[PDB]
Amino acid sequence: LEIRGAGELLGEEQSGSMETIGFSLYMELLENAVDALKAGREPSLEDLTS
Amino acid sequence: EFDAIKIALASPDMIRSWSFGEVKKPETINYRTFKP
Repeated sequence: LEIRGAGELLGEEQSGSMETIGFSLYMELLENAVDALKAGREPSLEDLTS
Repeated sequence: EFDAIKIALASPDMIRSWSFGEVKKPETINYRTFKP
């Protein structure tokens, strides 16, 4: 790390610069997802896969 | 307005006095939405 650089925080491709989304953005995005989910109480996407 | 210009070594209290916050993260811009 620091040469290879961490990949996407919310994608595949573990090792590489490749213009990730920011952690500071990611925590806000995840908080928005958490609040919508719990309020809404929709099942997971995987349930819709199941 | 002003008279002279004074230069000195910047004390850490003075540096915290200048600043209007503290930068914690290294992300610059969303690159698709232009909100920082």
